[PDB]
Amino acid sequence: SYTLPSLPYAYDALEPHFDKQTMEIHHTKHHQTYVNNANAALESLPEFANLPVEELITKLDQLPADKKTVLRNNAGGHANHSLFWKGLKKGTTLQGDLKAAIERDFGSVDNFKAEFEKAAASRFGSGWAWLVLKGDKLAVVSTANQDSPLMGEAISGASGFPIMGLDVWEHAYYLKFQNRRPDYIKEFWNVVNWDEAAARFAAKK
Amino acid sequence: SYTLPSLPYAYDALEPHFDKQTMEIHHTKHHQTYVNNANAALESLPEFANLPVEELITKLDQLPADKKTVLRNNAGGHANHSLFWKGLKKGTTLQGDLKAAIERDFGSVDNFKAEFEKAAASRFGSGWAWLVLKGDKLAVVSTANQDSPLMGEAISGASGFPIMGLDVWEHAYYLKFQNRRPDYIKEFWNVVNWDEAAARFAAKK
Ligand SMILES: [Mn+2]
Ligand SMILES: [Mn+2]
Ligand SMILES: [O-]
Ligand SMILES: [O-]
Repeated sequence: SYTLPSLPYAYDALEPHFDKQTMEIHHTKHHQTYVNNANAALESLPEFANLPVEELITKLDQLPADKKTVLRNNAGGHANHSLFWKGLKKGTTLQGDLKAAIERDFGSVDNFKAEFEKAAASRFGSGWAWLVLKGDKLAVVSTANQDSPLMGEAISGASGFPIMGLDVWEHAYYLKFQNRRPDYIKEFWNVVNWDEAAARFAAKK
Repeated sequence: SYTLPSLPYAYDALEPHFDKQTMEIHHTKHHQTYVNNANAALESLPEFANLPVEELITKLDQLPADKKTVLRNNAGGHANHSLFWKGLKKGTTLQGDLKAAIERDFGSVDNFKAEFEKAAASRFGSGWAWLVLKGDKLAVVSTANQDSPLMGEAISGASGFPIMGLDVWEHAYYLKFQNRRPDYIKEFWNVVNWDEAAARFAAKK
């Protein structure tokens, strides 16, 4: 069974960018539900229940047909949110190899930001925007609902190893921003953990 | 061009079931945006622009490829929300031919409510739950994002003439209910306009 990971900071630690109320509800209610639902479907599947969630989502085709959608949605939700909490932190700065790779692949940091913002704003309905690594090149992509690029192109419509991501479901920003998703996206640049992003970039897997 | 319709009641008219704050934002911001985006896309297409939105959404395949998705999302959003405001009202009661048809097709009203609630709760991500008339039988179906059953099965995954619907995008309930979608769904029974639903049932088109 999966368990809900504890946050690596307090609930008010991303203030004044991301609000304290949302952080608590997003973690304790939304993420908790995905963990609960994934665990429930997994009770009947002992062969898969032992796996790490990031590994389980790359093997959705191996699952039984009646379990596939529920695990794609819930284990996808667990994997995405787990990555999300680790990818947030105040006071980091984009530097080094990651910064150089971004400038190499996007022209400049500003071009990268514009491309990321455009992907994040254009995802209609629920979803996520991602900065992924693929073919030794960085790229910006987006997925629907709780799909991840780790699931592969056939399922998610995208692929590659996620370096960093932004949750664009309405629950992530509604309490503070309401319909103003672009304000939320602009505010995200203040809280992206560049240290963690650099760490994932260095690791590659 | 499309005009944002004015509400048939005040913003606090659905209190204490649906909150005033949400009614105002949902109408003036969300619906306004769908109207704006649809109008921007229809500017070059006078052939399609003279049509009513409900008619336009049944002819998505006849549009140019670069215009199809934007119109599916935005004219779909305009059509769904327009139907939504008219389908809400306090103090109505389910009766007559519609009540008889519901009992005929579902067994009882209670069975219908359970099936509707189940469809509305199970729609993962953004979407709508609907009570449609498929020829002569009533049925409960759901669609993703701003898709409508008027678009047909090939596009939406559902079909039939919409009698009544419930918006299950997070913006429709987050300010009051947060993650508690089932509370919002239960609260919906107090504000469903049965008179309007009966009128649509009588008309059939
Ligand atoms: Mn989320
Ligand atoms: Mn809506
Ligand atoms: O999410
Ligand atoms: O909506």
